[PDB]
Amino acid sequence: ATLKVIGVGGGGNNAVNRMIDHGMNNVEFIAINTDGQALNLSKAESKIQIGEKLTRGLGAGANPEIGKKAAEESREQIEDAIQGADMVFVTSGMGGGTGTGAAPVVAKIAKEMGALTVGVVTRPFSAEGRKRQTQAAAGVEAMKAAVDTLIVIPNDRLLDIVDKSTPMMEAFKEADNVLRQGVQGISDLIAVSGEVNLDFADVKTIMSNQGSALMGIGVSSGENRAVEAAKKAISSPLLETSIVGAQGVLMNITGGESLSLFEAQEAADIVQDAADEDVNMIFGTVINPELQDEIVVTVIATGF
Ligand SMILES: Nc1nc2c(ncn2[C@@H]2O[C@H](COP(=O)(O)OP(=O)(O)O)[C@@H](O)[C@H]2O)c(=O)[nH]1
Repeated sequence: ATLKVIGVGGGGNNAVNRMIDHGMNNVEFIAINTDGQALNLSKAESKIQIGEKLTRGLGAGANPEIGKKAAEESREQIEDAIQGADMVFVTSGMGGGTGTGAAPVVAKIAKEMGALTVGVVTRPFSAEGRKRQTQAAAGVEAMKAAVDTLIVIPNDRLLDIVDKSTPMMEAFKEADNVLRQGVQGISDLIAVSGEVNLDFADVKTIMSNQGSALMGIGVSSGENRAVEAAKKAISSPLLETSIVGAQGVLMNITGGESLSLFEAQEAADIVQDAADEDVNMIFGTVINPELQDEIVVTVIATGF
């Protein structure tokens, strides 16, 4: 499948730059912004400046109606950049003028172009104020109506994973990992024919028109490795939507030749027990002999 990651506005384009710097192989990046200064510095191969008639090449100055109109007026350019995608991840920080208004338009276009469309967006820090939060909430609601599945990261959760000295840019990279892991997990599932295979049609069944989503990867080794990996896959502190209530799950377990039936069952039970629900299990298994003693559990959960 052709996977694309589209960053919309400042924070979304930040995430695209950091992900390209980190390294990401078979994924096309697209950078969309009103802010031409920031776009000029993007590392993405595909860049779309939107709304230059509206903003004269600046940002949207905290007005989401300008981000929205900018995206609508560049619809054809956005279609052309998306065309061919089977799956699109639209990432954006909600609460500003460009992302809040343009990201739901971009997502709507991607879904109308036939792409499985996942939004990964932030809510602003409480320190940014109540009206930024209210503006962001309208963006989140518009995003939810425009995507297949939505992952919301409240930026306040970053305050739960730092100490008093953690550089702000290091905290931002942690939030990127939510998107990177989801993209990488799907990429890796598509690329290999598993002993019990999952492919893009399984991703579509779990993610299409399902609302809120969780995506996680956990890795462990040694004793209780499978349970530990499964718990890590479902336990991110940054997510608005936890695993509790999932009624839809794609789960893949990858290990070396030692991967046991028993421990795969243990892993499957961890997900359903934390789900506290009757959940939609599509379960896959991959034997990767180069893994030795490590196990990797990938989880996509929906149905909330
Ligand atoms: N986690 C994270 N949040 C960001 C980042 N940049 C901006 N934000 C958040 O995104 C919101 C909108 O900022 P920005 O994307 O620059 O606005 P826009 O360009 O007008 O869409 C801000 O109010 C912050 O809450 C980033 O790199 N990481």
